[PDB]
Amino acid sequence: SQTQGIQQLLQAEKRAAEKVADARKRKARRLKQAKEEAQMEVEQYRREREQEFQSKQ
Amino acid sequence: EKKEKQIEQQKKIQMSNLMNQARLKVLRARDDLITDLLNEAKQRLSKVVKDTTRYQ
Repeated sequence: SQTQGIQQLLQAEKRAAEKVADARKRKARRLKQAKEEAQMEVEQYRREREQEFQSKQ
Repeated sequence: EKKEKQIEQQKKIQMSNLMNQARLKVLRARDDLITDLLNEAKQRLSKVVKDTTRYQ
């Protein structure tokens, strides 16, 4: 009865912590994602700039 | 910026070099021509030596 309600208090706190953990995992995933788009764009800059260099040469 | 500046600088040095060797070629050609003239002159002198009277 009441102890079941207290179990529900604990479980609601648990799933709130699960939401927090999921949000933190989303943040880490987002930062890793940003890392590879950064890699892609810098690769693109290198390509544009080496085609410019061969053009100049 | 580093690589671009290096490349253009080397281009300038190469151009200045090429101009220099052009000038050097023309000048050495001048030298060769004048030395040829001198060689002809000494040959003429050798010819002049042959005649006995004016040589005396």
